[PDB]
Amino acid sequence: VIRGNEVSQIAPGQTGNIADYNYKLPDDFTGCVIAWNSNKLDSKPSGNY
Amino acid sequence: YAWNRKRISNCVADYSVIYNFAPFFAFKCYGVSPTKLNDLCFTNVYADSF
Repeated sequence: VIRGNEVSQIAPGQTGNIADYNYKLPDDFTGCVIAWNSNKLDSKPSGNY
Repeated sequence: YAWNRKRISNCVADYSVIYNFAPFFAFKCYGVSPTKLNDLCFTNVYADSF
């Protein structure tokens, strides 16, 4: 689970915080990236931390 | 129509904090990598806000 704006960083060669220190993709990556909003399940009103 | 231009010069820029706090939905670079910005030297830096 990541932010809404961080979905561009789950790609080969991407510059980011989670790209460098959390999840790194190789340059020769083959496959598919699936991203979907999870506000209904992965959010809480006081803050889901 | 009257967009604001600010000149940035004679400073050392840490672009890492721009990433650290950021409501920037779109962060699109054309001629340079975002993570390499800390490793480069520049002149002619301008921020155009509108």
